[PDB]
Amino acid sequence: SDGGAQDCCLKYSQRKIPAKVVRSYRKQEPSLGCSIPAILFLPRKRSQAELCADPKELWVQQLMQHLDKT
Repeated sequence: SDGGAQDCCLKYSQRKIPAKVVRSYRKQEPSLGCSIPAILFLPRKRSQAELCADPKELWVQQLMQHLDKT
């Protein structure tokens, strides 16, 4: 949105983005923002911004474990 991202989760996973091509994720504060946390995908590529994904998906949940590992 013009000004930033006010609404929780800017985009949803229309494509499947593996933890191989992303380095880390970004957590969405679920207390002040929205009751459900969000997983932001920060890819190795920087052509796009942080893409939010639905973390209830198994693959996103799996990525969390790889991506948290630095």
